[PDB]
Amino acid sequence: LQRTLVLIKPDAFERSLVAEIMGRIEKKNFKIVSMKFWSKAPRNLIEQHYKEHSEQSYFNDLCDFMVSGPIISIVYEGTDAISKIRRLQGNTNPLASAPGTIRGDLANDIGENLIHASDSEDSAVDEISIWFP
Amino acid sequence: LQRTLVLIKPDAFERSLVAEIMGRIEKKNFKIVSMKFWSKAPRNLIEQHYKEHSEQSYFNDLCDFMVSGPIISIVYEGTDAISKIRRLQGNTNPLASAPGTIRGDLANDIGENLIHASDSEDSAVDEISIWFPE
Amino acid sequence: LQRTLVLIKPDAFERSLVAEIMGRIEKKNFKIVSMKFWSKAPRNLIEQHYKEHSEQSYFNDLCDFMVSGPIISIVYEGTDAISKIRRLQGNTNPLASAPGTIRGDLANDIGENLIHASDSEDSAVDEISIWFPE
Amino acid sequence: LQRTLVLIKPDAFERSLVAEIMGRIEKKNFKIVSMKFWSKAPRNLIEQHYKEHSEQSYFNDLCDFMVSGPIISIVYEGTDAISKIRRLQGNTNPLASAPGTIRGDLANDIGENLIHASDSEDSAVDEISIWFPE
Amino acid sequence: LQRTLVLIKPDAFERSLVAEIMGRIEKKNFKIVSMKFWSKAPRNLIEQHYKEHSEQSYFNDLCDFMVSGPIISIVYEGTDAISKIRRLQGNTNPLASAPGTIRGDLANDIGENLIHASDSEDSAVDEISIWFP
Amino acid sequence: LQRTLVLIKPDAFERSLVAEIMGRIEKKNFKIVSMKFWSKAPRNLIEQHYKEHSEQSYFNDLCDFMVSGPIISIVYEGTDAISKIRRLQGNTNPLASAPGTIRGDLANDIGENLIHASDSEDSAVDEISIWFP
Ligand SMILES: Nc1nc2c(ncn2[C@H]2C[C@H](O)[C@@H](COP(=O)(O)OP(=O)(O)O)O2)c(=O)[nH]1
Ligand SMILES: Nc1nc2c(ncn2[C@H]2C[C@H](O)[C@@H](COP(=O)(O)OP(=O)(O)O)O2)c(=O)[nH]1
Ligand SMILES: Nc1nc2c(ncn2[C@H]2C[C@H](O)[C@@H](COP(=O)(O)OP(=O)(O)O)O2)c(=O)[nH]1
Ligand SMILES: Nc1nc2c(ncn2[C@H]2C[C@H](O)[C@@H](COP(=O)(O)OP(=O)(O)O)O2)c(=O)[nH]1
Ligand SMILES: Nc1nc2c(ncn2[C@H]2C[C@H](O)[C@@H](COP(=O)(O)OP(=O)(O)O)O2)c(=O)[nH]1
Ligand SMILES: Nc1nc2c(ncn2[C@H]2C[C@H](O)[C@@H](COP(=O)(O)OP(=O)(O)O)O2)c(=O)[nH]1
Ligand SMILES: [Mg+2]
Ligand SMILES: [Mg+2]
Ligand SMILES: [Mg+2]
Ligand SMILES: [Mg+2]
Ligand SMILES: [Mg+2]
Ligand SMILES: [Mg+2]
Repeated sequence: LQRTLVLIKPDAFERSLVAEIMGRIEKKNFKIVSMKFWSKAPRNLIEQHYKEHSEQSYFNDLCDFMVSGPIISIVYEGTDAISKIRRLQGNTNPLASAPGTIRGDLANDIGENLIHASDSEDSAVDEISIWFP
Repeated sequence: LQRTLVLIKPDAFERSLVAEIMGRIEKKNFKIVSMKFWSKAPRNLIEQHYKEHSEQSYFNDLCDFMVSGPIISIVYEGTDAISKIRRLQGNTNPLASAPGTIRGDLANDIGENLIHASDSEDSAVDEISIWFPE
Repeated sequence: LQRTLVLIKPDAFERSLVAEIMGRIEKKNFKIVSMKFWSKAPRNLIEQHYKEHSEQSYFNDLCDFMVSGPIISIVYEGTDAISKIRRLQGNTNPLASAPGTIRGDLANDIGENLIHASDSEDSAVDEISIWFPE
Repeated sequence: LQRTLVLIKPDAFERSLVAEIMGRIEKKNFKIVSMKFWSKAPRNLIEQHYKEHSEQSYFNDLCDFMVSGPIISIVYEGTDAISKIRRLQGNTNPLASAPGTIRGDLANDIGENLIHASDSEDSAVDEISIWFPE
Repeated sequence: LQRTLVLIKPDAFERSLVAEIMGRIEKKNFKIVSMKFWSKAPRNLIEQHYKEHSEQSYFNDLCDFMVSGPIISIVYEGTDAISKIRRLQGNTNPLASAPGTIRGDLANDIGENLIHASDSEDSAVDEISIWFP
Repeated sequence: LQRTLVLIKPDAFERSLVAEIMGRIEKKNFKIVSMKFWSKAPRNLIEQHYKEHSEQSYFNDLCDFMVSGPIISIVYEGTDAISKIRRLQGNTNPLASAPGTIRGDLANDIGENLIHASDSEDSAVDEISIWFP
């Protein structure tokens, strides 16, 4: 049993895909244990969330996008939730994400990619602490 | 432009219908203004929400059901959102709710009926204040 | 609590709509009590099922259609299942069946109308005995 | 057997609902006879299509909206296709369109209402001649 | 042209996924040629069905689960039905089943995995004989 | 940004899958820039479209199938549309097409395979010129 942190990104709101994305996770039998709606996430939480990318060329654009609309932060619980939801999510690169995955079916950009999911036990604990202190 | 209060009820969680219900409202182009997840809503909140039903025979059973699992409280915004979301919701009674509505397609019980939606401007203001006192 | 008899008709098989129809009933929380698949139902069974239509002009065409492909006979159980599944089914006439109903969304003919559902407690008992004599 | 003229309106493209709408008609077993994609329909065509509305206050806004993005014009064929597709379409007014209909499920505005469908045999002939003069 | 034996497992009934599963197979153009509903399958048919697993640690739990609710046994027919429906089914292990497969999208447990499908020509003939003697 | 040529094949019309197929592409955020409905495509356009296959054993059957019902020709536009829509399409061979792809989920024959999509920049330009001269 694990908990993982998911963000529904602003593009999902723009494209009316919030329920589509949450529903794929729900259908896999993962349970919501915490959830918050952000009309606009604070810049600082975004920058901490993506702190590992702070020196990357895309950092400012990434942060700007992430505050360009609402987000939902969700903690999901289930056996091996971290790796399983990562598999549902699909590759960051739209040249690679597989049909059947969230990004494979729905995302068409490396940045506007609909969903964040924690990538490891340690990052899940960190991200949960950021969004649900 | 109106705001209405929606509750996703514990049966929606039990039956894995949360996204199905939220998706129906989303597809109609209503926007989420506020949203809160409750692992278990306090009974007092439920009693306030349903204060008008306090003398009904089902009142205690209703409150028990509403604290039996999680709830999501959502404020939706849109033109005439109150009446429109009520029409999407469907009638309380499973003998009446129309196919095409949330309850008509998905609910089979008068109590376990998946979704609350404010029924008037007055009650919306009241219910939003209960679930989102801030 | 009631039991009703449903037939998935040969047009549902031809149009690959079997799961679509069954899924609508499943999503409403009705439970399967008995189910039988018929590669081709015996004409006598069809004539008994529709005995009340024996003097109608369409009777032979109706029987021909019903043996033209497979049928699934299902007994569903639930509170007020008979009237509820009738409302999900929709009116026989394509000029009347409502969007949101099975026939309203999917059927375009008065005869090739995808689904049978018992219309009363009396007929349910009768039809269940025809399809599930055991 | 009838033919009716359907327009998929620019809001359907903006909201990525083209296939959703076309799919509802397809699932009802109507057949496409002719179809044209317009990156932007000429304003004159729109004015002719809606000539009966020329004195209405919304006429210019309606024409502006109709040229604001792509349109697909489709001729559908089927028994009583005109009235049937009108029932699937749903009422113009978001306070009235029924859950289960295209507009009832998906449209939230009196103007941005996703779909046109001919309302009579006379208007179908007229509209088909506008969009498919050949 | 082949026939294969599918079981819709009790978890599909519990989670109201019977039509979802049958529909994926139907949409692939496979045809039902036989079908039976079991309110509760006889223990002995289950034990014969899974006879190869009789000495495995999970055997008793597997059999208990399989009689814990209804099942549907279905014979499907189509060109290369056996391998094709196996591909639709997805890996037994939820760490491996691919998004887009039945188990990949819907199952979250190695045991409660929604669907059985014959794995070979010989096992299909055997399983069909068990469920449709 | 690229344009690619898609054909919705006659089997999609027969099986009422036109919107299902177009919808998968629409949900991936590709935009229609040209589209024509053919009640019956001219034999010569089909033979030119598939000119590379003219000496293959299946050529006549392929062409006969392609004129056996309506088709829709569509030009889709988007970043890397050619490879992305090819990935959505899935392998020609039903023993290989992956669940989650159009063919993987819906097609059950090597010939009756629902959809054509250009396989390269050069073939896209050629096919667009055939269907939209
Ligand atoms: N424009 C651009 N954005 C990028 C690139 N790599 C990552 N990003 C953005 C989008 C990602 O969702 C986010 C975090 O990157 P990540 O942890 O490697 O990706 P992921 O866990 O969201 O799949 O940063 C990139 O190469 N280009
Ligand atoms: N068991 C039972 N419960 C009832 C009955 N009427 C109402 N309830 C419960 C379920 C309703 O969702 C809740 C509030 O009643 P309401 O305001 O008349 O209905 P609604 O706005 O949820 O459609 O009380 C009733 O007659 N029997
Ligand atoms: N061609 C034709 N067939 C008809 C007509 N009325 C009924 N039928 C056929 C189709 C019906 O499913 C079947 C039984 O008629 P019913 O009991 O009045 O309708 P229903 O309970 O299936 O809605 O007989 C009719 O008017 N014309
Ligand atoms: N803003 C506005 N637009 C309107 C109103 N009534 C009609 N329209 C626009 C939207 C309609 O799709 C179009 C044609 O009107 P119609 O023939 O009465 O409606 P309909 O056949 O599209 O349902 O004109 C109206 O009252 N207000
Ligand atoms: N708990 C548990 N159950 C298992 C394990 N391996 C197999 N099973 C159960 C679930 C399988 O559906 C069933 C038959 O095993 P199988 O033939 O290797 O799997 P499959 O053909 O259902 O994918 O036995 C296992 O390793 N642990
Ligand atoms: N019967 C048969 N038909 C074939 C075979 N290979 C190709 N075809 C037909 C179906 C294909 O959609 C069409 C073009 O072949 P292709 O370019 O290798 O396939 P694809 O780009 O449609 O996946 O020719 C084949 O091996 N057998
Ligand atoms: Mg990451
Ligand atoms: Mg109320
Ligand atoms: Mg009747
Ligand atoms: Mg009109
Ligand atoms: Mg096996
Ligand atoms: Mg090719």
